[PDB]
Amino acid sequence: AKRGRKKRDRKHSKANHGKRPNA
Amino acid sequence: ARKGILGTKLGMTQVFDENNKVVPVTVVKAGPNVVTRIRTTERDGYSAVQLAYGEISPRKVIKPVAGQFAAAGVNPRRHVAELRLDDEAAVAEYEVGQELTAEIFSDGAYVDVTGTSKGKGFAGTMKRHGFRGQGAAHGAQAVHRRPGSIGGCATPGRVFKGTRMSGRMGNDRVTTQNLKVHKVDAENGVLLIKGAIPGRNGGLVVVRSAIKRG
Amino acid sequence: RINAAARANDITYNRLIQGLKAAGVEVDRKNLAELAVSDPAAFTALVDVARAALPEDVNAPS
Amino acid sequence: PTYTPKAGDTTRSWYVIDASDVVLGRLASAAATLLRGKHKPTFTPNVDGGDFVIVINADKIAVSGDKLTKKFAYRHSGYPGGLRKRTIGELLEKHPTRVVENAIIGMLPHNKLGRQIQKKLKVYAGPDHPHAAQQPIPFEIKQVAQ
Amino acid sequence: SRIGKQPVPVPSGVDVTINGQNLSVKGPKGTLTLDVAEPISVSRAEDGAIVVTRPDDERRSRSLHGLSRTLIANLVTGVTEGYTQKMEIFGVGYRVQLKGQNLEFALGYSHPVLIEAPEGITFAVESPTKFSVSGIDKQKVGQISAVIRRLRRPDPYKGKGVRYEGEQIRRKVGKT
Amino acid sequence: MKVNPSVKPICDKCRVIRRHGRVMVICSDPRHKQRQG
RNA sequence: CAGGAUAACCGCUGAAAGCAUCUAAGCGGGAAACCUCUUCCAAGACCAGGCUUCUCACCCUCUAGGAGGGAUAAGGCCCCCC
RNA sequence: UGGUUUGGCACCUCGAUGUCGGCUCGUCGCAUCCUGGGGCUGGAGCAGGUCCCAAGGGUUGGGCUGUUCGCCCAUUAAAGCG
RNA sequence: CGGGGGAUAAGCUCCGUGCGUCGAGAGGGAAACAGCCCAGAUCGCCGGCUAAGGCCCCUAAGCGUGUGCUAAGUGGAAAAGG
Ligand SMILES: [Mg+2]
Ligand SMILES: [Mg+2]
Ligand SMILES: [Mg+2]
Ligand SMILES: [Mg+2]
Ligand SMILES: [Mg+2]
Ligand SMILES: [Mg+2]
Ligand SMILES: [Mg+2]
Ligand SMILES: [Mg+2]
Ligand SMILES: [Mg+2]
Ligand SMILES: [Mg+2]
Ligand SMILES: [Mg+2]
Ligand SMILES: [Mg+2]
Ligand SMILES: [Mg+2]
Ligand SMILES: [Mg+2]
Ligand SMILES: [Mg+2]
Ligand SMILES: [Mg+2]
Ligand SMILES: [Mg+2]
Ligand SMILES: [Mg+2]
Ligand SMILES: [Mg+2]
Ligand SMILES: [Mg+2]
Ligand SMILES: [Mg+2]
Ligand SMILES: [Mg+2]
Ligand SMILES: [Mg+2]
Ligand SMILES: [Mg+2]
Ligand SMILES: [Mg+2]
Ligand SMILES: [Mg+2]
Ligand SMILES: [Mg+2]
Ligand SMILES: [Mg+2]
Ligand SMILES: [Mg+2]
Ligand SMILES: [Mg+2]
Ligand SMILES: [Mg+2]
Ligand SMILES: [Mg+2]
Ligand SMILES: [Mg+2]
Ligand SMILES: [Mg+2]
Ligand SMILES: [Mg+2]
Ligand SMILES: [Mg+2]
Ligand SMILES: [Mg+2]
Ligand SMILES: [Mg+2]
Ligand SMILES: [Zn+2]
Repeated sequence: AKRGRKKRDRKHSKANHGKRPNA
Repeated sequence: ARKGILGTKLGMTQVFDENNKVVPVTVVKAGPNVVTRIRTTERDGYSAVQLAYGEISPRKVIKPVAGQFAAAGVNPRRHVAELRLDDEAAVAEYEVGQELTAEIFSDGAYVDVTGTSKGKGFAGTMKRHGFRGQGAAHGAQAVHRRPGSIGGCATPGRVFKGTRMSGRMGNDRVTTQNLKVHKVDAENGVLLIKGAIPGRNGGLVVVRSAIKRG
Repeated sequence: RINAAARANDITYNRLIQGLKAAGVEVDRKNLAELAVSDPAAFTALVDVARAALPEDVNAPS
Repeated sequence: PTYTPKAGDTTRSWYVIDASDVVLGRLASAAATLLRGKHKPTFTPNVDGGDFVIVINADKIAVSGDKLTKKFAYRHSGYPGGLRKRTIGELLEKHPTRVVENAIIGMLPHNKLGRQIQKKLKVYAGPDHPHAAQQPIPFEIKQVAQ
Repeated sequence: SRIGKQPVPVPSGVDVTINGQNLSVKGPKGTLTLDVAEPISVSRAEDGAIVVTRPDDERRSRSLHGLSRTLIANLVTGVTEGYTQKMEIFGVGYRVQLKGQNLEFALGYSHPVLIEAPEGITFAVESPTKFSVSGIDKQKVGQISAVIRRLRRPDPYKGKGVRYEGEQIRRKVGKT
Repeated sequence: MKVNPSVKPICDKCRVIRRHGRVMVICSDPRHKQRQG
């Protein structure tokens, strides 16, 4: 749902290089 | 523009129309009044006129009010109110010291009434707000007249400020509009208004020219 | 505090520090701050020295 | 030890800024920095060191883009379903100073230091002001080349 | 561009004055004002013509050059001659008549419909089925013409309503 | 006012224009007239 | 009721692009939707609003820097019949 | 696209998360039942089919099954979906 | 990283990896966020130099310099297709 899309999309911040725990 | 006059509620009585009809009316004693102050734009920021009413012994009133009335140039009175106008031409009509009577109105002209409601005291929900109770038998547990469910569960989890529930009622200003006027008596200076108006016997009431349709 | 003083004296903090480094003066930020609150004339003299010591063009590829 | 401000060493001053054909962001930034006193070399976070400011001719504020109708200022009274909205055009039409006051308020810390600070600002709509008896000093927004 | 290249001619019996960006023209029919867009400058030729020039060939300049030229031509021709439009009404039991500055229509509704005449225009009627409107500003003329036209809904069956001089409406026949 | 995500010049007499960010085609035949959205 | 600005839609003048086009410059119409217009609350709105009238004066103490205590005017409160 | 039915994962709660309908009482979204404004029709007109904008207000009373669901009896504009 | 079971679904499960981390790990970075980036805490110092990220104000540092694109708040949510 909306909840799921947010965290996966928020992982694409250049700060974390794209790899984060828990997708 | 919008005429006004003070008065007092007296009671109820019947009057029969020329067409052989029946219409209950209220008797209002719009006693003579005086003008003590006028409000102008460059002085205050609005347009209105100040009135006074009531007969009081000089020793009753307090010294600052007595001094204000003396400076105005009239004898002391009991109550004071004002009528808010909308232009300067209208206020130009009124002058300090002028006397107004009930004649100003004419029969067949709709007006408005202002006053205070009765004193009902603290009351239950079903009475104050017209809730609907529940079954008085077939398995009650002393919930005959209490409302019941009040809100949601954990979402959001409050009482939604503004909910309708128990509390005191009455004792506040109430107004009614476009009331017909039946007859005017000059010698007695009393009004006959069709219908019922708010207030109590021997209370305070102010009547104004109709806005909605007048 | 140093940034405020330099901006008041019409020069940026980064350029001030660059000029100090070029001139080779090793005094510390606390000393600059105390001197500025105490001796505006000395602060102005130091700022002028730094500006003189600054290179020609800050944009040069050197 | 490092210098600290004493009981009565602080001194204030009067400033006036015009708002004729200027950009709201720059005006707000300048006002905020002046309020905080960052320019003064006697800055200390714990005690205010701000300076008075006067803003004139708010109605002439210029805003770029289509923000005249696509930017909205929201607020809510508190009862359910009470969220009503207004547009910047109507806001300027009715209350010229509200936009600038809100902008400056948002441009400052929200703690009680800033709550006290916001007392330091007076904003007007017309080109005049009854505060001429205190001789305010004109000010101009400028950039330091580097 | 292509349409803005040609200078606008100026007749002898018209006065033209220029004050910076603003431009006003005085003629027998009256006078009017104008403000011009800042990207484009305007110059007057000594040979009784107006020349409009663009500083650069970008999109906005290319668009505004022709607009300014055509607008100047339209306003000069209007102040010289003016503008008029004729109207006709088709149907049975449809009438129109003139009452002073006001004009009323009878399209068959239960109640009559009246239209007020704003400033700068006049209404002329020569026949109960045909009339005309006159004015100086083409934009006002067109606005008032459209307002008058939109009084009645389109009728592709009987053609009842108001139609322009050379305007032909599609008609379809309903068998039932 | 056929509203579909995609529009086409159904017949030769259809012409395409752009308005306020939304592109639609106008034609003499109303059936041929539609807008996207 | 009436007024103001709007969504869907209907438009006038118009090049880019010799034509055409409700548009990129401009100007218009268009609803129980939005803003005033109806009733009520409301200056603890800390920018703590505005117009008026009333009194604008008697002492002591610590040490004279202010503060504290006592005695008063305008007014208010307590008790009493409702 | 929605996570609202039937489904798959066992990650928070077995020194406790008390359970379907009904009664009373709300609040919210629009994928619109009427009330409102438009357009296209294999639109004579009444009346119909479809699409677009729009969430201010209302949305009955009874018979049958505990029922949810469902069928039926009489009007109104409707007896809306969550 | 290379694989099986699965609907090429899961924050699912089962393997292999001189593989990293957490588990048994403070600081700084991404608003908050153990498993991501830099970096391994003997103690004191009102001292200097830097990685990751930043330099309009909140909040320390550039409303930096030179050459080009943007009319969409695209910047600051996604596909067939037009
Ligand atoms: Mg994965
Ligand atoms: Mg009742
Ligand atoms: Mg009962
Ligand atoms: Mg009991
Ligand atoms: Mg009981
Ligand atoms: Mg298709
Ligand atoms: Mg065209
Ligand atoms: Mg056209
Ligand atoms: Mg106050
Ligand atoms: Mg007393
Ligand atoms: Mg578990
Ligand atoms: Mg657990
Ligand atoms: Mg547990
Ligand atoms: Mg238990
Ligand atoms: Mg429970
Ligand atoms: Mg239960
Ligand atoms: Mg919809
Ligand atoms: Mg309809
Ligand atoms: Mg249809
Ligand atoms: Mg709806
Ligand atoms: Mg409503
Ligand atoms: Mg049964
Ligand atoms: Mg893998
Ligand atoms: Mg796999
Ligand atoms: Mg597991
Ligand atoms: Mg394993
Ligand atoms: Mg470790
Ligand atoms: Mg850690
Ligand atoms: Mg951390
Ligand atoms: Mg160590
Ligand atoms: Mg360094
Ligand atoms: Mg780096
Ligand atoms: Mg700083
Ligand atoms: Mg910049
Ligand atoms: Mg460039
Ligand atoms: Mg975005
Ligand atoms: Mg895409
Ligand atoms: Mg394609
Ligand atoms: Zn076509």
